[PDB]
Amino acid sequence: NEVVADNFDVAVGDITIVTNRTRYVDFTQPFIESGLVVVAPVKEAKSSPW
Amino acid sequence: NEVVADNFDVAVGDITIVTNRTRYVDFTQPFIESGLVVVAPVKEAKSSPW
Ligand SMILES: *[C@@H]1O[C@H](CO)[C@@H](O[C@@H]2O[C@H](CO)[C@@H](O)[C@H](O)[C@H]2NC(C)=O)[C@H](O)[C@H]1NC(C)=O
Ligand SMILES: *[C@@H]1O[C@H](CO)[C@@H](O[C@@H]2O[C@H](CO)[C@@H](O)[C@H](O)[C@H]2NC(C)=O)[C@H](O)[C@H]1NC(C)=O
Repeated sequence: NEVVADNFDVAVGDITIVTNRTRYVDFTQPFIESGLVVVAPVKEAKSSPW
Repeated sequence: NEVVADNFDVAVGDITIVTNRTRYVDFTQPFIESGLVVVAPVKEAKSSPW
């Protein structure tokens, strides 16, 4: 939202292509690929005596 | 592609917002929600004395 309001002519970094982000600025092609994954602690597979 | 090359001023239909399509044209707000699902045959688990 600063790039739209002319404060920074280009934001370089971890900026991730979302749909309303592509409306207001105009990205390049992606230079790395990312997706949301879920990390969670590893645990046992067995339940109760039930 | 026939809106970028200005043969049509507006494509009204079932056009789905993808992150190239938001890049080359402008969309409205999403008036209906959609997502890719996987349809498949149901489980027909039999039950008989056979
Ligand atoms: C998608 O991104 C746009 C761009 O920032 C968001 O629109 C802005 O929303 C803030 C809310 O405080 C306000 O400054 C304005 O309504 C918008 N800024 C503009 C037009 O410069 C929009 O809210 C985002 N969508 C969602 C669902 O969060
Ligand atoms: C991304 O979307 C665009 C639009 O369909 C495609 O990129 C180019 O778009 C121009 C329109 O001005 C066409 O003339 C080019 O032929 C398109 N490039 C190619 C290689 O066909 C592009 O097809 C889309 N990206 C992907 C991966 O399909």
